[PDB]
Amino acid sequence: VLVGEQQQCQDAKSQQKEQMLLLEKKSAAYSQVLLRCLTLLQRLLQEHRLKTQ
Amino acid sequence: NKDVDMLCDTLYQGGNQLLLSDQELTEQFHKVESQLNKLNHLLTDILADV
Repeated sequence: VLVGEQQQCQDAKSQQKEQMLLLEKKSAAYSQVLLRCLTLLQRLLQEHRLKTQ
Repeated sequence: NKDVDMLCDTLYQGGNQLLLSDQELTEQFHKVESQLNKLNHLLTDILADV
């Protein structure tokens, strides 16, 4: 019973690292998507609307 | 994300289709063209009569 208790106790602490890395990498992926959106929107405003139009 | 949001809001201006041209300026061009067409129709009628 206490071996099972210790194993289930240590499982969450060993688990949490990979979700930390997962949220970190998806957080960086969000930054990449936002950078691409910023580039496309500045292309739409400056090149397509501000100067040419 | 906020930058993307008001950039999208500024470029769309409430329309699903993109608005590169100034919309009220665009309809000003359209009404100038339509009134010019009406004046041209009257002028061509007068030319035909002459």
